[PDB]
Amino acid sequence: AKETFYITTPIYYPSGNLHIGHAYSTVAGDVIARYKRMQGYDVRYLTGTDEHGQKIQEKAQKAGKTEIEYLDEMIAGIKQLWAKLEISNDDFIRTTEERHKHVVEQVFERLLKQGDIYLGEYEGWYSVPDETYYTESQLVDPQYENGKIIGGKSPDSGHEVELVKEESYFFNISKYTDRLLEFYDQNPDFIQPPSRKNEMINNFIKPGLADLAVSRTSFNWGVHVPSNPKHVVYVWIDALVNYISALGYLSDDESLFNKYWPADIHLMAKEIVRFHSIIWPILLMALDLPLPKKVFAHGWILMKDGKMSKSKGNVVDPNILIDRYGLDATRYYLMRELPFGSDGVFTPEAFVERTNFDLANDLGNLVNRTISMVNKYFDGELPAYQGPLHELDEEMEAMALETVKSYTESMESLQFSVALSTVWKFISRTNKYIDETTPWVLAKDDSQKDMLGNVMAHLVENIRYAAVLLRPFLTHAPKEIFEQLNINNPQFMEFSSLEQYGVLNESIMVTGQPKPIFP
Ligand SMILES: N=C(NCCCCNC(=N)NC(=N)Nc1ccc(Cl)cc1)NC(=N)Nc1ccc(Cl)cc1
Ligand SMILES: N=C(NCCCCNC(=N)NC(=N)Nc1ccc(Cl)cc1)NC(=N)Nc1ccc(Cl)cc1
Ligand SMILES: Nc1ncnc2c1ncn2[C@@H]1O[C@H](COP(=O)(O)OP(=O)(O)OP(=O)(O)O)[C@@H](O)[C@H]1O
Repeated sequence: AKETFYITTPIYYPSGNLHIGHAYSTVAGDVIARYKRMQGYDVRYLTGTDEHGQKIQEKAQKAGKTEIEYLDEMIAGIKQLWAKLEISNDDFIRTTEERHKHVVEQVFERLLKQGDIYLGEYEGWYSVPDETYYTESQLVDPQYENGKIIGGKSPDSGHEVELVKEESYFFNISKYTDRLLEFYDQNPDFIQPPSRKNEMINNFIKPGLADLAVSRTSFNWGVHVPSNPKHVVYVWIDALVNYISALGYLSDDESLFNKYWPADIHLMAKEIVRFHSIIWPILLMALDLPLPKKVFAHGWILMKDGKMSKSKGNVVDPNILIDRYGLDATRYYLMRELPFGSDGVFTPEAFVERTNFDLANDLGNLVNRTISMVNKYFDGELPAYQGPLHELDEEMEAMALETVKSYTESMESLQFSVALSTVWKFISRTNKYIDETTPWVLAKDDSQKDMLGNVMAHLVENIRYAAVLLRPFLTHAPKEIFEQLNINNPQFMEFSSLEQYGVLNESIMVTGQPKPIFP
């Protein structure tokens, strides 16, 4: 039987339109999902939306709509975007669905019953322009009155903050500290990249985990605490349980949950790694549930000297990139340009360079040159592979095998840009092999027809390798390449067909009417 593999993106907050930042996470998850499917895993890939809170309530009111009206529109547009990116997600979780709300309610009541949660008062300091609450120790220019902080400025914006006090339920998370830290020791690959771990534990665990305010009373757009409905469940419990509620946890059919939980990987950017590495495992401990195997926190797409953000408006719309440059281009750029773990700036120039030089030129010209030569020299009939007949073949065939091996290692460690660059070294090599072998010279001599056929056979096999390896990344080009080469055997499109070079040992009629693979 097939081993399960369960991967998630964060549930995104639809307070504005999604941008290439969000597409980065979602395409990255899709690449992993598609890769794991090709490796023979039974895959489930989840994404969704985080729909509660005062900000959504405010956005809806400003737009003259109810919350659910506003959300249904925003989510329709998000679902359109994923369809347009050809995301292979098996489900889409909305926190407004009853299947989700039921879990949030039951989890909260269970924690109340166990004594994990107790009633108190939340105190904080709100900044309007930051839309952020701060603790008193975070405030700049604290103003004192009889030894007590009665005011200050936000450390981000410098704006005057306002005191907030409201009845709130608190989650005792500190009692799980030793268990959490033991989990980290036993599972060294849990936090990825491991460079994230030190800072996170130094700043957030070392000083002591404060009791966590897990409800609010000052607004009503949220999952209501059944036994105390003036309280709504705040972000921590509401958003985090999506990963299990989507699987029918605590429903009448827990089969998806029993099959796929625990998650093999939660994907996210670095600004929410602490919530998925501290609060999330602790919540799962309170429920006596298995912990996720890995949390990967990638870096940020940057622009205008800062993180791309729908609040700041420093954004690039993925819909515009797809319409202007095509789908493969967009997906390729996202996975290739920014190494998975580091930060990087978006520029239009880097986008066009990356996509024209690598896709249309290196790969596109390779396929065009190859097919046109087969058409010219053999009237479309590609001679069957025989062996490494040319003096360069043994080493190039060895490169094909090493390309696969290296790619695999890069893919397993989630270094997508490296996997891609490795594929492209082989693509570039294959173009060079045309220059080195000069097939047009071989075509003049009738005695050289066998060698010419061998050169053609090696070009197509190299192309086939590249096309297979690109299937997780590019959804259009590999299929197009297979069609134009007229490789119909579905087995020759799978990873296992890359074990031994030279699978095409019957002649094939390539396309008589080739066209550019891109855009
Ligand atoms: N910096 C943060 N501090 C905590 C306050 C968050 C309030 N702002 C939100 N944008 N809330 C939301 N995404 N959701 C939300 C859900 C329910 C309710 Cl009642 C209110 C808000 N959080 C954050 N930026 N995002 C976040 C995302 C996922 C998780 Cl698991 C945790 C935090
Ligand atoms: N960078 C560090 N990495 C984490 C060390 C490995 C965690 N494993 C445990 N088996 N920790 C423990 N039971 N507790 C623990 C407590 C004190 C110390 Cl000296 C070490 C571990 N930590 C650090 N520099 N200080 C630290 C201090 C207090 C706490 Cl609660 C957590 C971390
Ligand atoms: N600039 C970015 N680079 C990489 N990933 C991003 C970026 N922006 C968003 N994401 C993805 O979406 C998740 C949530 O980000 P979020 O929507 O809060 O960013 P935002 O657009 O700045 O929103 P807000 O303006 O409300 O902070 C991240 O954890 C990540 O998976």
